[PDB]
Amino acid sequence: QSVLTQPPSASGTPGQRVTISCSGSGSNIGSNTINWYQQLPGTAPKVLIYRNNERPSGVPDRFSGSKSGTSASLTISGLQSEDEAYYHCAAWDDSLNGPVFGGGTKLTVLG
Amino acid sequence: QSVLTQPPSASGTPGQRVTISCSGSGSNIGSNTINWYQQLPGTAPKVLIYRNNERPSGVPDRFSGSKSGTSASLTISGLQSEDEAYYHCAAWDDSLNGPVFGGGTKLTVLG
Amino acid sequence: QSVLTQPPSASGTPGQRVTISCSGSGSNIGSNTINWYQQLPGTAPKVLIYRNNERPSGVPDRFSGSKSGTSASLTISGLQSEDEAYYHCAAWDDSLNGPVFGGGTKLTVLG
Amino acid sequence: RFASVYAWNRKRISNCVADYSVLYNFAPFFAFKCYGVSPTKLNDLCFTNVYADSFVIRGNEVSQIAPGQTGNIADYNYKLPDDFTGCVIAWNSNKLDSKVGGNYNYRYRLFRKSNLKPFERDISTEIYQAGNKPCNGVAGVNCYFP
Amino acid sequence: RFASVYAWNRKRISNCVADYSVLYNFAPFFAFKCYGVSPTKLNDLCFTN
Amino acid sequence: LQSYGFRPTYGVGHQPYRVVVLSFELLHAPATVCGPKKSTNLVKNKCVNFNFNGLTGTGVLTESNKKFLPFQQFGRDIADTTDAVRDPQTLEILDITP
Amino acid sequence: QLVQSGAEVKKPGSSVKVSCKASGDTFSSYTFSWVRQAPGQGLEWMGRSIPIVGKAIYAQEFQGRVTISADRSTTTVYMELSSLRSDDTAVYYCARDQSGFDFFYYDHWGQGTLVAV
Amino acid sequence: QLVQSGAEVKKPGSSVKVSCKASGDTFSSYTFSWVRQAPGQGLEWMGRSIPIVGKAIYAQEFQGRVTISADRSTTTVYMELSSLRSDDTAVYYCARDQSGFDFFYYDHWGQGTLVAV
Amino acid sequence: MESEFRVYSSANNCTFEYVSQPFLMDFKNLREFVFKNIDGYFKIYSKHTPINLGRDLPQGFSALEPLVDLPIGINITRFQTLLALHR
Ligand SMILES: *[C@@H]1O[C@H](CO)[C@@H](O[C@@H]2O[C@H](CO)[C@@H](O)[C@H](O)[C@H]2NC(C)=O)[C@H](O)[C@H]1NC(C)=O
Ligand SMILES: *[C@@H]1O[C@H](CO)[C@@H](O)[C@H](O)[C@H]1NC(C)=O
Ligand SMILES: *[C@@H]1O[C@H](CO)[C@@H](O)[C@H](O)[C@H]1NC(C)=O
Ligand SMILES: *[C@@H]1O[C@H](CO)[C@@H](O)[C@H](O)[C@H]1NC(C)=O
Repeated sequence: QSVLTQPPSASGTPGQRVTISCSGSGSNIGSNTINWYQQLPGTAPKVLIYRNNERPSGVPDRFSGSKSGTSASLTISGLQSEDEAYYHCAAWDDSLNGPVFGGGTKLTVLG
Repeated sequence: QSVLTQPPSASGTPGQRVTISCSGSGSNIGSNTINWYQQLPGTAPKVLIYRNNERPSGVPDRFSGSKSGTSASLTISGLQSEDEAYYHCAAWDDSLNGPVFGGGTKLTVLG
Repeated sequence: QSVLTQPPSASGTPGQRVTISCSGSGSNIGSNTINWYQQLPGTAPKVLIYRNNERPSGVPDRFSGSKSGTSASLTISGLQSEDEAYYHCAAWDDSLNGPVFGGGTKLTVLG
Repeated sequence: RFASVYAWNRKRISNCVADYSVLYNFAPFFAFKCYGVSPTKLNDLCFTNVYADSFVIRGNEVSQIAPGQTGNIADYNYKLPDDFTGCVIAWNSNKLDSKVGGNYNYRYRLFRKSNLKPFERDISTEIYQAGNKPCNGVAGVNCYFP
Repeated sequence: RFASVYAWNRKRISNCVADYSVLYNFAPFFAFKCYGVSPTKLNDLCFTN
Repeated sequence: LQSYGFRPTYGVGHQPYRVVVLSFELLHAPATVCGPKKSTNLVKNKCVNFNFNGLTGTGVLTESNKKFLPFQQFGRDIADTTDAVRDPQTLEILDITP
Repeated sequence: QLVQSGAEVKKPGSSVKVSCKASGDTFSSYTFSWVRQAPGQGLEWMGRSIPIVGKAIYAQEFQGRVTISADRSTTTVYMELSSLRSDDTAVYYCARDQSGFDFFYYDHWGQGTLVAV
Repeated sequence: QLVQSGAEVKKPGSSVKVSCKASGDTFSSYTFSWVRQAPGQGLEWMGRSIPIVGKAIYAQEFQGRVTISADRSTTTVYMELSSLRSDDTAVYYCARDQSGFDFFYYDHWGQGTLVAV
Repeated sequence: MESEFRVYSSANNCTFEYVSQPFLMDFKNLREFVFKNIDGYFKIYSKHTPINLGRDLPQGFSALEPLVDLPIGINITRFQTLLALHR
């Protein structure tokens, strides 16, 4: 509902690459970076990728971000059976002078 | 039809809070203020609220503006039986270097 | 039939001065110039006079235009035996934002 | 409200005790230049007459307010003489003065016949006429508004 | 004919005596703004290029 | 590239204004562009304030009897002070007495 | 306090004078905007005027076909419109620009003239 | 100097290309108008074309059913007409707009194509 | 016929031109020149004197009087002389 609109739901077959994208106003999403976080339910969420390309240490390799213009897209190649989660955009924004987040798609891995 | 798009119509029950919102390009509506005016038909219109929060003197209290980001919203708590009117956005804009207005919703109070 | 009404026909004796006039709405014929062209049948027409007074080079002298107010008149002193033709008004017009022409009198030189 | 630079506000200061503690508690002070004195040694001297002049100028103009300069604001709007023993204070004034839509209430002089003598104000709104033909009060050629 | 503003006409001026009397005898002059100089004191300086 | 208007039925703010921008710089060239100089009735036998193509001084101008070499503009006396000049306009040699 | 000129029907291609007159306070301090309203629809912006130096400033949609000036001798603002059509049969409002800070807000706001063609 | 394309009969409801080609001087400086003449009657105005920016401009009577463009690569102007009937069986003239000042005057003026249906 | 195309082959962007009449030739006659370039000003001094037969630099004295004074603004460090070859 905030300044960076997230599509709400996505699901499908396991073991397959999928993508999820985030696109908002050019005040921040075409002017600054788009980091991505992951929310595991019942606990505190994590971080996934900063500066749209580089993971941090410890986290796996199969996730990959892209700032394809105004379309920020996570690609998940080789989907596994533990990350049924809520994936959340993030961006610094110079208009509100702050980080601004998004609703996060409730991505569900089937059995 | 101008740079700040106004939804055209709204109506409903009297004696109730309602809201009306204005949202345009981030050149002005996310960079500068959003004042609000009211047009009474058959005569010259008025002013309602400047700087999104503060009324001027004389005008009542029940109207309230909000610059909720790109959504500028008037809330009308306790709707009365005299302000069947046209409500008009306004904003300074640095692109055209001037004030720019909007069509104004033709808000109608039923009987 | 267009915005500058031309009288349709005129004839008479050769070797004599004659006149032909064009008069329309004050949107163009009393606000802008009246050029004049000549149409020879079976071929492409010519130009006769621009800015109501000055001929171009090559064309003869005996034709003369006048913007006598709303009456634009060509005077033909010493009529000769080759210009049996269609004479056409012309004017720039700011209303339709374009040149606008007229039907042209089918002026016929007798034997 | 500060008056514009063509008709600058002047005030003579009568006898008092002059605590300069205040006047330090104002702003980050983009320019604080004393000339005949020094600000660290300001609370011991005792001047006879004190003239406070005040106006608003543009941002890249603060360097022109100085003894012995030449520019479009020091020619015939405010000429500071070389016998200057005062102190020029100049700070950024945003939000109080710079209204949106511009603020056309301030103005400054552009053309003049003669350069101004030091410490001289003029509210001469005469239509400047430095041409051959007479204009006598119309905004045309060889006769602009100053 | 003057060229349009995207490809603007440029000319270097060689050495001469530069009477600015002319250039004053043209028009009612909607804008005449010198910046580094003043038009009343234009006939005494001597610019190189 | 998008074109302009300039229709005779336009108001001010739409009409074509011709613009000439002069740019000046003054660094190193000795012979360059100035405005004419203008002179005045060269009086004689009077104490006047004179300037002969750069030479600024005061004194009385009188007919001389010195002969300069076509390339010389002015002369100086012993003790290195100007004592004669050549009028740039009329090309005549004049003594300067105090 | 502002007061307006008359409202009257003209002919196409003509030139039309409208004048707004101020009363109630000082006049030169304020500025004056001029807006236009098609009937039944929303506003837009037509021409700003500064009575201090006589400068006028306009919009790139409708620059040129309107001129606008004022005099402080009797505090009257004259707007002259040219090239009228069936698309300018509109109500025209002079307005007091509330200078404020950070907002524009369109002050005492006056009353304007209908123009029909 | 202008030269024209062929003159030929078409069928109703079709789409028709006509082309005018320039030779004799520069080409981009000038503009090009396009007028239409019913046989035995008087002219009117159909479509203006500016070969500088490729912009076209038309008349409110016959906007849309004709397109008009040009190329300065070989100085050829293409007018395409659609929705022909028995009311467009007419002679069509490209023309050199003499820019002049204060007058239009329709310059060297070329030669155009008959169109029958 | 007197051509110039055997000296150079490009003449792009000159900012100085000058035309004076004599510059040369006002028993044998000695012609002496002095060129010096100082502060962007080229100074040519010249003197043409008739001499008798000797060492072509005769024992005597003759002062050189100035000829031109050009505002060029050019670094000058190399030079050579032109000739004519009559084909
Ligand atoms: C500069 O121009 C003036 C023009 O007035 C020249 O003065 C004239 O010179 C001629 C030639 O000897 C005389 O016959 C005239 O009588 C002079 N005019 C006057 C008013 O006395 C002057 O000679 C020129 N100087 C140079 C160096 O060319
Ligand atoms: C007083 O005189 C000076 C110079 O004569 C002038 O600059 C100044 O404007 C005058 N002041 C008034 C109030 O007339
Ligand atoms: C003269 O023109 C040439 C163009 O070939 C350019 O390279 C050069 O810089 C110009 N000279 C000067 C002094 O600007
Ligand atoms: C001329 O020489 C000086 C010093 O030798 C140097 O600073 C300058 O750049 C030179 N100019 C050119 C055009 O080479």
